[PDB]
Amino acid sequence: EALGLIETKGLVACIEAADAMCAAANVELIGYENVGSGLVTAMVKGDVGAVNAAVDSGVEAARRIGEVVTSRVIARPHNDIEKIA
Amino acid sequence: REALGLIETKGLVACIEAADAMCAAANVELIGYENVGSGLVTAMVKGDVGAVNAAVDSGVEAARRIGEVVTSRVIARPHN
Amino acid sequence: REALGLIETKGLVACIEAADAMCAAANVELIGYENVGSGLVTAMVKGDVGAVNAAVDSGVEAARRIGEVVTSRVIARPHNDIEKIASQ
Amino acid sequence: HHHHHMREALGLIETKGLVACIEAADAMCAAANVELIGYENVGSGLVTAMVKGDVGAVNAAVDSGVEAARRIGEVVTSRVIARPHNDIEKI
Amino acid sequence: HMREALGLIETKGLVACIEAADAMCAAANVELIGYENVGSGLVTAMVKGDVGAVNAAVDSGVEAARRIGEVVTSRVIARPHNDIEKIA
Amino acid sequence: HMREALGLIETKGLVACIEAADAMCAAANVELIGYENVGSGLVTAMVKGDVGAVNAAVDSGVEAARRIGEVVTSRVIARPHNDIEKIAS
Repeated sequence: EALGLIETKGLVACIEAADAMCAAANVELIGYENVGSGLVTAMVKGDVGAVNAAVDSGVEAARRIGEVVTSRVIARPHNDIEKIA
Repeated sequence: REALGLIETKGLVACIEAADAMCAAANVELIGYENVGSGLVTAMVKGDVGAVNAAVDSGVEAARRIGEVVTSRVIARPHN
Repeated sequence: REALGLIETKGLVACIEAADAMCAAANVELIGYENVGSGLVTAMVKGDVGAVNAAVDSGVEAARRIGEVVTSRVIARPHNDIEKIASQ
Repeated sequence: HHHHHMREALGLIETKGLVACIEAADAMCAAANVELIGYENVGSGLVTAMVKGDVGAVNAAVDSGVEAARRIGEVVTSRVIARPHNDIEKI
Repeated sequence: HMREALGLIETKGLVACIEAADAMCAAANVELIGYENVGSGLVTAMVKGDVGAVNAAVDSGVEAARRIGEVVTSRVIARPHNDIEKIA
Repeated sequence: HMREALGLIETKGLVACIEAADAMCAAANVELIGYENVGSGLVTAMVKGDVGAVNAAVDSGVEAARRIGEVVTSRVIARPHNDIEKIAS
């Protein structure tokens, strides 16, 4: 199960990124994470082919609304790398 | 789920103004606010896509007079 | 229904001064404070529109001597729950 | 909608960073018979020390607290409110 | 003091930190303790294991995170003192 | 007044604060109270002990943290007043 991540400057661009990821491919929204400085990350789960398509589409949609700081697809993520606590 | 209206501002007072103007302009329901730090605050609204579009346009106009609107968006069919 | 008074400052001390001056200037009730990060603090008051306008004008005047007032606003007819800064 | 005055003065010191605020609070407590209410943080590194007590003691505490914090950090603002209204300290 | 080494990578942004933690885990036998966020976008990934494995994991994690975002600082503490990793 | 000195090192970033706390513990017989984070990357490491041990620990901790990151401020309070270290509540 690949992990898809999109980090934006501001929440509204992140909500748009998460919505566009869910509409583009069969991915599951894990949730959002905020680390301060306006940085918010949307995290998705699914097959590597679906995650790559979802992230590519999510970045394109978020760039029209706000600023995308970074994006990433981790094909084989290690245990608990998505659990930030 | 019905349409989702979002207005993000730099400062809380501009966000409260945006939420008040969104409610006064159309038949929308205020879901609440979301704050992500660094002064960023988002007002969220629910309703028919036509009402949400009118509410966000009027909320952005009112918040721009008071403070800085960072971004705004209407998502017609949110996946939630 | 009653009016909502808001004063946002950069720094807490200027906001506490604004809230104290609002309470001394008019028969308004201090709802509380809200902080959104980046030093942005908002003092919120409720009361009759005339009292709220006088309280905010005085709160802004007093806070400007101590620190920086970013923005101020009086909403005469605020909609329900617009002062509750939470997800719900 | 009727705020009353509280029986004791309130002193405030806002510094850029926590260590300068802890120094300010310690110097306020050592300079006069004041009670530390606590600390409040509003972001951007702005930390506030709040004390209560007689106006004379509060003034002496805030003046001394500002002097001590300025040696190890930056004091952004300070203020003494002699007859503070009830709930202005509840943040 | 303690037997297992501590590996730390601090980045500006969460995605670069997740990449650093993933690369650390893939490069050597290091267990991911977790993440720590102190505001201003600063996120830290923490690992533990043998000093040789931790040095290889941090070097690889920094290299991978630099391609994605900004690495603010990195460190391997060979003999960390007790409770140094517990942020209260 | 507390029966022991308070040592404080505030850094910009957690990693330089962890380094400062580790160097403080290695330099003298001090006890790490814990960390306090106030946002904007500001992290403070707090230590307890005799004033001589605390002064040595803070000087060493500042030197080690300056190699890794940015030290915003440092302080040793020889006779700290009650509850000045309690940031929460």
